[PDB]
Amino acid sequence: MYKYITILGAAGQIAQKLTATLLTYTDMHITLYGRQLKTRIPPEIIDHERVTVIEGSFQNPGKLEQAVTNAEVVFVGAMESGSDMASIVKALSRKNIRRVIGVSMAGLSGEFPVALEKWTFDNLPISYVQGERQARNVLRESNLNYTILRLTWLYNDPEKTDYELIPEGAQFNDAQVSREAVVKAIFDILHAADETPFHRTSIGVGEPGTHYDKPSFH
Ligand SMILES: [Cl-]
Ligand SMILES: [Cl-]
Repeated sequence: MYKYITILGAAGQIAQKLTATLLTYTDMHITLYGRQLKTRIPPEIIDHERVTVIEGSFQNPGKLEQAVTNAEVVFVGAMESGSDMASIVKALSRKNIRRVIGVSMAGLSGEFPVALEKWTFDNLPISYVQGERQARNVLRESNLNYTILRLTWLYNDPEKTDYELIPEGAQFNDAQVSREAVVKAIFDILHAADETPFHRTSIGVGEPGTHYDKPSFH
């Protein structure tokens, strides 16, 4: 259980859905961090009592440190850059913050079966994959109590909330997962009384029964 969460990369879709779910179903105090949030995030997610908004980029150490000051857990919505990741890890270090949950992409460790892997890496810019790899590596090299969530291909559907967790090293066969399902997974991890399964682990999140060669048109 946590009370104070800081969400980095707060304008991202999963980050916004997470914020809404935390406001509706918990008593958590939420600090949102990012560039021009008051204009990129809707009024129904921002004007609320338990939301504190701090504007800034990952290259503003002062603003970033303010945002994570007294956080009990930090959610990193986008792990796209080694540089951004190092800045985050440093800020957490300086403020004695230990617990972090971050979102990465499935596939980096060659865990997708052949066809899904080839389709995936032909439908992503190389620079994007490279940056995700570097961010992942920086976080793994830290001493943080991290949980990396390796997400397969995302889509939106409020009626799809089912997910399964795929341990590191296991073949990851699910070609898709809804953002709503990922948010449920994050919610459930935030409510885990025993954190051991999530302690410095990298866990795949997928929609059960989507063993396809590519994500569906859904
Ligand atoms: Cl953002
Ligand atoms: Cl997203």
